[PDB]
Amino acid sequence: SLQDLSKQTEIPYGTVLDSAVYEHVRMKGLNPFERDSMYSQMWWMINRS
Amino acid sequence: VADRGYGIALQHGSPYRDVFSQRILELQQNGDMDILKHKWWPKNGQCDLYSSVDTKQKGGALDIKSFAGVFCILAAGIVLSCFIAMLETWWNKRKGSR
Repeated sequence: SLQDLSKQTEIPYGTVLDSAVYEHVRMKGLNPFERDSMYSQMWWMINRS
Repeated sequence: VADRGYGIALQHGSPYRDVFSQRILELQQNGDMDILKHKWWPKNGQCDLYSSVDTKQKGGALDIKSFAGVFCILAAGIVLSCFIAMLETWWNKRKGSR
């Protein structure tokens, strides 16, 4: 499940840079009103450096 | 445990009371407030502050330090045998014999 993938420790994950997926994740993780641990810990991993 | 919150205090009946509230709503709705918060509580974390599960270890072999109590019991046995052997080393003179 994505609840696993966004939180599991072993496997790094990401997508195509600047893509509408990358932006879809950013727009969920840094959302003002959606605030879930899930999309946040997605974006923290994805946005590294 | 939300809905508690911080705010500017003013004297009773101050003519500014509605003016600052009006401006604070505009800042809250323009997004101008969100910038300052991202500035001061950035999520560009130099470390992960939130995953409490340290990643590398999920069980692990025993080691000298976790085992050390048994070595300490053995060392106590050694030292007690030394104390006994030194008492014997003195007393066997009085025994004059094996």
